[PDB]
Parts: sequence; C-alpha cells; structure tokens
Amino acid sequence: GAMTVLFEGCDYNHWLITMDFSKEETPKSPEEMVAAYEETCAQGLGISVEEAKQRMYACSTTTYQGFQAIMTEQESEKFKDLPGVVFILPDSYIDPQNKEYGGDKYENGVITHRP
Amino acid sequence: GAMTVLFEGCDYNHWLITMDFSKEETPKSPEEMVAAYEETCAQGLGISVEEAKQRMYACSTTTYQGFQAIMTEQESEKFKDLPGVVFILPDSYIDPQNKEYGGDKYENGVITHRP
Amino acid sequence: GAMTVLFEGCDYNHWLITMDFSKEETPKSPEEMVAAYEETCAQGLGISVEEAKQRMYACSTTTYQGFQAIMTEQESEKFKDLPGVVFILPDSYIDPQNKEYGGDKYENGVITHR
Amino acid sequence: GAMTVLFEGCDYNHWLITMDFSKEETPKSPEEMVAAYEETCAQGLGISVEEAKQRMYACSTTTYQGFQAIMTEQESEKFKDLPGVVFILPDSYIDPQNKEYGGDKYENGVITHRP
Ligand SMILES: [Br-]
Ligand SMILES: [Br-]
Ligand SMILES: [Br-]
Ligand SMILES: [Br-]
Ligand SMILES: [Br-]
Ligand SMILES: [Br-]
Ligand SMILES: [Br-]
Ligand SMILES: [Br-]
Ligand SMILES: [Br-]
Ligand SMILES: [Br-]
Ligand SMILES: [Br-]
Ligand SMILES: [Br-]
Ligand SMILES: [Br-]
Ligand SMILES: [Br-]
Ligand SMILES: [Br-]
Ligand SMILES: [Br-]
Ligand SMILES: [Br-]
Ligand SMILES: [Br-]
Ligand SMILES: [Br-]
Ligand SMILES: [Br-]
Ligand SMILES: [Br-]
Ligand SMILES: [Br-]
Ligand SMILES: [Br-]
Ligand SMILES: [Br-]
Ligand SMILES: [Br-]
Ligand SMILES: [Br-]
Repeated sequence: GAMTVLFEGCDYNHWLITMDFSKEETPKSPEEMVAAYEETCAQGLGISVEEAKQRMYACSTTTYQGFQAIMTEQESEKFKDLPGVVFILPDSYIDPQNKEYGGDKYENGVITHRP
Repeated sequence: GAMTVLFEGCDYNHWLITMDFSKEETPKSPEEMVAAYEETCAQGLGISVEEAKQRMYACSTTTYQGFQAIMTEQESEKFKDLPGVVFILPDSYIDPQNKEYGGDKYENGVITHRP
Repeated sequence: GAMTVLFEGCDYNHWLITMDFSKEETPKSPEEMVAAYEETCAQGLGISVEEAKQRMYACSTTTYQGFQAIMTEQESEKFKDLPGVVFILPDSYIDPQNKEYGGDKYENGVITHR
Repeated sequence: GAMTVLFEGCDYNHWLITMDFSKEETPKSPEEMVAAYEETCAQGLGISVEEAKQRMYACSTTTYQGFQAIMTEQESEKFKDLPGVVFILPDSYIDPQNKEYGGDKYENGVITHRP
C-alpha cells in the first residue's frame, strides 16, 4: 500500500574481495596482483576496467591479497562465480575516527602504501 | 570460485505485518480484525486462508494491530503491494530469555492472551 | 592489532518508535499523543525536549501511533525500558523517489499531515 | 515497556580470524602457523589452549592464513586487540548444500586437508 514501510536490511556499499594466488607454479609480482584485482573487479561488476578503477579505493598484496571497492550487496554477489575469489565481505574501517579503511590506498591505478 | 566465502548477511524467517484499519468506514470487532489478518496473510503469500493459518504464530488487536508469521524474506516483499499493510519487519522477541515473540499466541485460529 | 579489521554489522540512523495508548482509559487527543512522543524521545535519548524536537522528523497518531527520529542503534536500545513503548525498529522510506519516510512530517514542533 | 519489542538483528556464532605472520623473522611451517592459531584463539576467548582447541573447527595455511571457531559476536570483538590479527568476520559455507565451511577441517588438533 501507499503507507507500506518495507524493511530491506543492512545497506553495505563497500566490499572487500580477497583472492587466492597460492595455486600458481610461478608467483605473481605485486603489480601482477593489482592488475588481477582490476580485471576481477571489472569482470564481477560487468563494467570496463576503466570504470572499475573508479570503484576501487584500496588493496593489498602484503597484509592480505585482495581489493576493496564501492559496490552494492547485489553487485558483490556476482563475484561468487569468478575464479580465484576467496572472501566477499563488507569492508570495515581500520580507523573509525578518520573513516579510513585498511590496506594501501588505490586511486585510479595509483597505490599509496599505508604504514 | 571453489573456495569462495560469500557473506550474505541476515536471513529472517519470522515477520511482523501490521495493518491500517483507520481508513475503514466500519469499525472491525476483534474477531473481524483476526479474519482480516488471515485473509491478508493468504493474499500476500499466494496461498489459501487455511494454509495461511498454519504460517501465523501470533497477533494482536489491542497493543498493536498486526500479525506475525513464518515466511521467507522473499515472501515478505510480496506484502508490499497489498492494501492496508503498514510495517513489514522481522519479528523480534519480547522476552529474549524465553525466546518468545510478543502479541497473543495464535495456533490455527485459537488465540491465547499473553502477559 | 594495527591491521585488524573487525566486522560488526551495519548501523541504522533513522528509527521508528511506536507507543501503546490502548491501555488508556481516557483516550489521548492527537495533540496529547504528540506531546507524549516528544517527552518519550527526550527521555530515551537523554536530552532536553528542545533537542528531541530537533531530532524527530515524522510521527503519526492515525496510521500508527509512533514517532521517528535520527539516532543510532546504540541510542535506540535505551527506549527499551521506557513505559508505553511497543516497537523499536529502523525506519524505511515509504516513497524512495522523494526520500520520504511515512507518517506526518514533524519539523521542530510543527506537524504537517501527509 | 512490558510490551516492548526491540529490533534484534541476526547473530553469528561461527567466526573466521585471519593472521599476518610477516613481522616474525623466520617464516613459519604450517604447524607453527596452526600453533599460533591455537594460541591466538585461547588469548582472544580468555580460555585455556585446551579449551580453545575444542572451539576451533577449521583453519588454513594455504588459501588463507586463519582459523575458524565457535564464538559469539561479543567474543569475536576481543580479537581486535591481539597482535597479528587481520580480518575478524562471520564465517560462511563454501558448499551450502552440505553445510561445509572452507579451509581444512580441524578436530581438536587433527587436521584433514581439504584442497
Ligand atoms: Br586473507
Ligand atoms: Br543491493
Ligand atoms: Br547488480
Ligand atoms: Br580508505
Ligand atoms: Br584520475
Ligand atoms: Br594515504
Ligand atoms: Br577456483
Ligand atoms: Br549483518
Ligand atoms: Br477499527
Ligand atoms: Br501451501
Ligand atoms: Br504499530
Ligand atoms: Br521458512
Ligand atoms: Br492502501
Ligand atoms: Br511466540
Ligand atoms: Br500461551
Ligand atoms: Br555482527
Ligand atoms: Br526544553
Ligand atoms: Br541532540
Ligand atoms: Br508499560
Ligand atoms: Br534520508
Ligand atoms: Br520524511
Ligand atoms: Br509535506
Ligand atoms: Br539487520
Ligand atoms: Br553463524
Ligand atoms: Br592443550
Ligand atoms: Br566444516
């Protein structure tokens, strides 16, 4: 009805996607891992790599192997069928007061390591 | 992937549906309110009234005007287009210690007042 | 640790609180019910009635009996021990194209019926 | 109030905790990683290592470096202050028809590898 209040639950719009590179005979360099994150992001979202880079905001190849991107929960589910994907999880701040996510910063292909 | 761990969040299967009888031209007796809950439950789920009576587990005509029933989250969304429906919300315990929902208990049309 | 990412769930910042006046012998007028929402909101949030009126954004005495205000999940929990409170729930739009919650609009003490 | 129904979101009692081993100078064997998981689980839960080994049900040192244990959400929060902990997240099935979590199975110290 016009006065219906439907509860739809949590709205998670920042997601962490980790990847499994342990299989390979030859280990990927950090650059190769980040290039893989970008391709996987584009594939799961159904968008160009250029558009996917705009969604991505952080990644790591050290503390963890994965990337973090803005996407809806409905979007995150599409990653479940891609090869190499391990965790698909809402991202959470490592530093609430500054609203900072963990990992290295990612800006359209530019990584800033965060100590 | 074969190792993918997808977070899907909360899945609720106990739902509260409240009703608006303020726009009715004739005031409903308590029994007539319960009859309307049964009809609304049947219409939203696409099942018969006798089948809906099995899903319902509680209701009120005093503290609030609504009923509570077992249904999937997908089924709860079907109530959004029904006339007279106000809140569609996961039900929660009134007494968490005893895992008891609020309102009067409803068992296939037999209702028990609960303090 | 310095790298620890703890998952805690989502928060909600808009809450609907309904109230039970069915127990009342002498029925409250709509104006009296709204006065009770303002007092309850202030009591639950631990703030002045003046501040509570700034946080409330909608209410009803017809479609339902309740009020809606900006507060966190931690804040909403504090209403559980006040008299007359029935449901405490995250509020949701009734009209997403206008980003409107349900009930009448409440603007710092003034109600516009919707 | 006596009639108060406070919305309760869903609870999780299966948690996955991942760990970062890089500060340590000597790279660990898989058994040294599992020993660290047992010790971290005990410290986080505030229980003996013997009890912690009973609470764990899976772990990995390959696909990811982490362990999985039964605990409440309030318990999982205590892991946030432990050294080496990276992600603390609700665990989810990798094979939902069989209700199997990921990682290698862990039964009070006995690991069954699950590639
Ligand atoms: Br990881
Ligand atoms: Br979504
Ligand atoms: Br989508
Ligand atoms: Br960030
Ligand atoms: Br740019
Ligand atoms: Br930075
Ligand atoms: Br795979
Ligand atoms: Br959740
Ligand atoms: Br009526
Ligand atoms: Br049926
Ligand atoms: Br109500
Ligand atoms: Br069900
Ligand atoms: Br309607
Ligand atoms: Br019950
Ligand atoms: Br009973
Ligand atoms: Br949680
Ligand atoms: Br005042
Ligand atoms: Br305030
Ligand atoms: Br009361
Ligand atoms: Br809004
Ligand atoms: Br509004
Ligand atoms: Br208006
Ligand atoms: Br929720
Ligand atoms: Br769980
Ligand atoms: Br032991
Ligand atoms: Br398992």
